[PDB]
Amino acid sequence: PSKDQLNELIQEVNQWAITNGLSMYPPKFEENPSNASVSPVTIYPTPIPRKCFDEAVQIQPVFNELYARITQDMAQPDSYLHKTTEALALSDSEFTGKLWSLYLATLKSAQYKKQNFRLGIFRSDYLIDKKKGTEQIKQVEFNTVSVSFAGLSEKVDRLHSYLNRANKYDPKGPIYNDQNMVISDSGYLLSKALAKAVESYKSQQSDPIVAFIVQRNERNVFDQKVLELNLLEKFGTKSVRLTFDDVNDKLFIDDKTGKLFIRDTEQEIAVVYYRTGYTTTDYTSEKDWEARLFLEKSFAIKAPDLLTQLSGSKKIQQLLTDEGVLGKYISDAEKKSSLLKTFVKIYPLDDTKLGREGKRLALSEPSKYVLKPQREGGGNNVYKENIPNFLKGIEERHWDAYILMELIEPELNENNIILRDNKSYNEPIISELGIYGCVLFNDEQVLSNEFSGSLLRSKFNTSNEGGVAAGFGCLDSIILY
Amino acid sequence: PPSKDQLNELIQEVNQWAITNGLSMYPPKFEENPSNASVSPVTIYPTPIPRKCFDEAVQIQPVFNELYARITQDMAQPDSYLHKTTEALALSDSEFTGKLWSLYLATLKSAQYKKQNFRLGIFRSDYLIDKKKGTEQIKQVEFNTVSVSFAGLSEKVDRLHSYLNRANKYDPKGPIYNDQNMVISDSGYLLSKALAKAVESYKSQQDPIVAFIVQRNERNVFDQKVLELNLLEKFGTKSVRLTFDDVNDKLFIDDKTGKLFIRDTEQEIAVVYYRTGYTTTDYTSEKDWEARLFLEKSFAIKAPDLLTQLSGSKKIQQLLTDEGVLGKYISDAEKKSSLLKTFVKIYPLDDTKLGREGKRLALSEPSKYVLKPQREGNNVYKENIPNFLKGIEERHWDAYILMELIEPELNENNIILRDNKSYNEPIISELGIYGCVLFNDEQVLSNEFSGSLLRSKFNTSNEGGVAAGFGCLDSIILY
Ligand SMILES: Nc1ncnc2c1ncn2[C@@H]1O[C@H](COP(=O)(O)OP(=O)(O)NP(=O)(O)O)[C@@H](O)[C@H]1O
Ligand SMILES: Nc1ncnc2c1ncn2[C@@H]1O[C@H](COP(=O)(O)OP(=O)(O)NP(=O)(O)O)[C@@H](O)[C@H]1O
Ligand SMILES: N[C@@H](CCC(=O)N[C@@H](CS)C(=O)O)C(=O)O
Ligand SMILES: N[C@@H](CCC(=O)N[C@@H](CS)C(=O)O)C(=O)O
Ligand SMILES: [Mg+2]
Ligand SMILES: [Mg+2]
Ligand SMILES: [Mg+2]
Ligand SMILES: [Mg+2]
Repeated sequence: PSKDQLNELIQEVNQWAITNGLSMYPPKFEENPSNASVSPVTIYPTPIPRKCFDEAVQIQPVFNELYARITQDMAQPDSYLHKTTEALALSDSEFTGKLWSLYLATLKSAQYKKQNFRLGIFRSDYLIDKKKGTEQIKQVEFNTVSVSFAGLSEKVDRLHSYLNRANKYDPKGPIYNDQNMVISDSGYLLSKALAKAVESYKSQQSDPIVAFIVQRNERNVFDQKVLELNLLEKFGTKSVRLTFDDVNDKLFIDDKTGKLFIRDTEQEIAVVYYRTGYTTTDYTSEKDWEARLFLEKSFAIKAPDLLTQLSGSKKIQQLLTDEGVLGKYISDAEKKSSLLKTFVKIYPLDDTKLGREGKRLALSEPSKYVLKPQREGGGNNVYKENIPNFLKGIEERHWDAYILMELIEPELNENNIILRDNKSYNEPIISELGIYGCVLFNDEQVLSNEFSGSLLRSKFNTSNEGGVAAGFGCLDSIILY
Repeated sequence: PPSKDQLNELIQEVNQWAITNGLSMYPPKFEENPSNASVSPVTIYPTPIPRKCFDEAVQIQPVFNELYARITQDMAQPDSYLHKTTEALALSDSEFTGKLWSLYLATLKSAQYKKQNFRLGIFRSDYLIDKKKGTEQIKQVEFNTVSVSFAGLSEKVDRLHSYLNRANKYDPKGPIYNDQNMVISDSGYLLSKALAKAVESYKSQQDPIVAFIVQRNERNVFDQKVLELNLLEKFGTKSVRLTFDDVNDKLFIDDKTGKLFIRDTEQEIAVVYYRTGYTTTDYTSEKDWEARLFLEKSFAIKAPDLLTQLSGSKKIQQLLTDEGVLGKYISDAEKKSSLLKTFVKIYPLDDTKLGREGKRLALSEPSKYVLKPQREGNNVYKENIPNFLKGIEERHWDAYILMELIEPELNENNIILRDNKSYNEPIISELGIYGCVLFNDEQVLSNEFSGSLLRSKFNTSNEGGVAAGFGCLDSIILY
């Protein structure tokens, strides 16, 4: 775009975004939460092959079923996966081990029937791998807890649709075919899933609510608000926002039924939906771990419960790459095949046959991999030629704290513009396709399993006047081709 | 009354719902970073308004629309009292009215194309609920004929309060209000529908757009955006935002047809909708006055055009209080009576008989009035009136009107929220009713009620300062 065209387009974006709540709190918003900023976004949609997008959408229920079955297997105290997971958890005592200890505590006898239905609100993330001309969605990871952006996704998609249909991209007319402009309904669909869990809770017995368990001073609250509003306006269901402090201070469990209530209001909580509790810093003291256990012991349906959260571990992602292991959870030949083609090679770094080969590859051909820690979210992946130096810096026995993953090689989009805090950036971006999926299941049955929308997160990483390794992520949208 | 904790939670509920829904405004100096905005100043709860009063205000709007459409049509005629009255006002206020009048005269010159005679009045009638000796009656503060605000944010504050009620935020145990009594304005949609109607009239005379003429660095952009989005999503009509600089730099008129176009895009403008040009500071140089004349001479339908804007003067408001004058525009006895019931006494301060009566009253019983400058925060109230008048030459008192003071009851049970701070102060609430009327030199083609608004404000001397206070958007609970 010209200089003047870009500036007018930027103000069109800020204006539409603010009018529609496509927003996020800035750092230190605590000082004045009556103000918010436009969420970081691209100005144009990013091209994604229609074949790739359709494949991602179609396989989501298969992934939902797979992770539900894995969770169910983990839920059997006498199973091999239960032992396997305990072993992995004990290796990460500061986080995974604490989650595991809470889970063991839920196995103790209760005076009431326990809640066995759980809701998995998931997101499968992909990079479109391009090797020797073959284009194939490849899974980066599978998210099983507190997945973000279902609400803002709907809004960035509608922002770009608007700019196209309202002749803002070009005053003479649309520059895109609206039939190729993806418009996610992920906000509505996640709310529908939460309502489904409420339906399940009621069927086991009243105007129960959904308790949103949130991070203290959460900056991404407007993304979450879309779900709170949809639950009320579309599903007539109320909700509350509770931090771990609020859980400890305001909730109680009825000893005879296990039902969860807000003390001074008598509101009954049907579903505990987590938007916090996925990284060590989310638990600021032993009291927060106690709060999580309290919620997990109650009769409310958790979204997700402890085991479902634990099923999304990098170790399990690695394990599933073995066709024999996969087949213990998905026996359908075609589903199994469909799943395997979205996987790249992933190796453990332990003393097993596979682990020894991973160690050999990590040192001999590091350029082809990314070393990823089993404890998630720390932003500590180690790439390519940097791998040997990192590994040599720690005892070989501790290499098991990581997995070695084949590097996915997507094409970069060189024709988009990123907007953040009224500043634009013309840099090449990598785009990660997210597909939401929600599955309601218990110890053995699966009651609802659906595709729940899409997301496209893009980011750039460059060294320029903005700094070395400058760059950040933003919400993008999809134009199919 | 909310406890500290309950109020603090309710305040965050409001901030969160407001930001998520665009119930927002730019703060001062937002120009430094327009990617950031604040929650609009709003009340936490709705304010009680008698159902009878609300219904009366809604039902009378089309009558006021017709009245001002007729006044505007009369003003076009050289021999009418109004035409003449306006001329005098153009001398008294040559810096503003005088300049608008001169532009109007300039539009009377011949053109080589057929001129556009349809105009769209997007009005708002504002009321205070007078309470004198147990007599409850809506009384008109003023009638606004140009660039009326808040139709978009009105919808949102009404929906904010409805949500707080239905989502058990006002009370965790259930709703505290009957939803049947909670007014939910559709003024954003209805103003957009009126603009679409003007577009329809423009097309009937031949994919044109609506040009929003806006103030440079407008802080109330989100209120306007509601209309832009509705025009597109509900009426498939595009629009652009243009300051007077943009009008001068980017638009041209086809000499043969008078049609208005954006130069390099070829977009055709069907309607010129003003959200600026109502006060002297909106015209920063002669170039802005020229930009206004350029738009007015074009074939686009103006909302409002020059004469329609001029019809909403305080002088005309004063003249209409005489039944004989009103009767020149409204012949229906019942419509006439309904209008008169909403008027308080209003006097000139010139040397006409009524004016000399006004002067007597202003000095003998000032406590019953408010002195208002004819040019549109300069009102002078009650006992402060004599001192103010004594300070200016009597011959210039004609620059004001003397209006009976409306005395509403204050709502002492609401909380005002702005920039995260709450204020628990009594407020006065002014009911606004929007109305849109499409008309030409003689016919009135569409005339509708277009929604509601409730603006509240407080004024106190306390820890926040002397005469501290500001206005905010409120909502209505009927009873
Ligand atoms: N195999 C891969 N090939 C190429 N890039 C990758 C690969 N794996 C991860 N990445 C990049 O690294 C980012 C973070 O890796 P990811 O597995 O999502 O991390 P995390 O530790 O799980 N944290 P979080 O996303 O916050 O839960 C991704 O979004 C990608 O940009
Ligand atoms: N007759 C009255 N009785 C009581 N209060 C009044 C009266 N007239 C005006 N006011 C108050 O004064 C405010 C401003 O007066 P108003 O006539 O609305 O102003 P203005 O000069 O037309 N400008 P604007 O509203 O910015 O276009 C009103 O909203 C009222 O609060
Ligand atoms: N707590 C935040 C952020 C949660 C988060 O980090 N989610 C990651 C991991 S699942 C995502 O990629 O969505 C929220 O609720 O939006
Ligand atoms: N320029 C601003 C403000 C216009 C304005 O001041 N409107 C007054 C006078 S009509 C109102 O009371 O609505 C906007 O367009 O929102
Ligand atoms: Mg990730
Ligand atoms: Mg992760
Ligand atoms: Mg006013
Ligand atoms: Mg006025």
